[PDB]
Amino acid sequence: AVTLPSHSTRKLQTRSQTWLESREYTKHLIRVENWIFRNPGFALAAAAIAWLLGSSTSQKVIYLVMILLIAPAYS
Amino acid sequence: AVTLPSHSTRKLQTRSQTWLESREYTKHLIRVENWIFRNPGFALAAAAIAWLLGSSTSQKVIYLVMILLIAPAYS
Amino acid sequence: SQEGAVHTALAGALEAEMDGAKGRLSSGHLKCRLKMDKLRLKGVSYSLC
Amino acid sequence: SQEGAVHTALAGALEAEMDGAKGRLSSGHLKCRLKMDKLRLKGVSYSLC
Repeated sequence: AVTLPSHSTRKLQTRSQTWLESREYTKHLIRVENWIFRNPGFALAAAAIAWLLGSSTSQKVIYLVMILLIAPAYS
Repeated sequence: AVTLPSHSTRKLQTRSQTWLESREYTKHLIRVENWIFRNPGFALAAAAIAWLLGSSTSQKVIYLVMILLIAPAYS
Repeated sequence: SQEGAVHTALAGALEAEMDGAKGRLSSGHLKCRLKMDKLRLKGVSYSLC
Repeated sequence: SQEGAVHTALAGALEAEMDGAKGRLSSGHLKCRLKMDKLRLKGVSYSLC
């Protein structure tokens, strides 16, 4: 189907490598970077929405990062 | 390979229905609901991390929701 | 075989169908200006039935 | 064919190889306690070379 739950949730831990081990980090980073590169204006949209949220600066930067992560996955 | 960017980003808007139009909303909701149902303790962890962030109540609730969405996707 | 990961990657993409070397699409928009200044009424000068 | 989709879904699952009905795993672990109370030394009571 379309959902197909990932098994990296239940990653079996052992001395040997798992099924597709070399690809996890690049997998997620590539997805995020590609979506951001194709759609740059949403960086500005997320910056504005994060600035209007959160009192302190660190809260606003965390809002910015969490929006910029939750958008490329449409999670 | 593993990434395979979704086309719903560049959805072609017309009168006629697109390729898989009946499955998008239920797709994302099913992913999130399944992950949260499998791992309930992360609800507590996310509630705690949201409580420690953000001054007002609304900021803490938004942090909780964004964590509970950004965790199932590992976005 | 990757042929089902692409069927799900395709979403919001329109289908089409090809006849010979030509591809028929069934979803779009045209914009026409309709000049009806040479349209007549065929029925005028007829007698009521 | 939904097969490469499953192959990418199976990230973090262990490989295994089956010969006959029996399938051998290539990763795991076990815990044994070693009773070394009947282990002797073959060499002692030999004169030096």
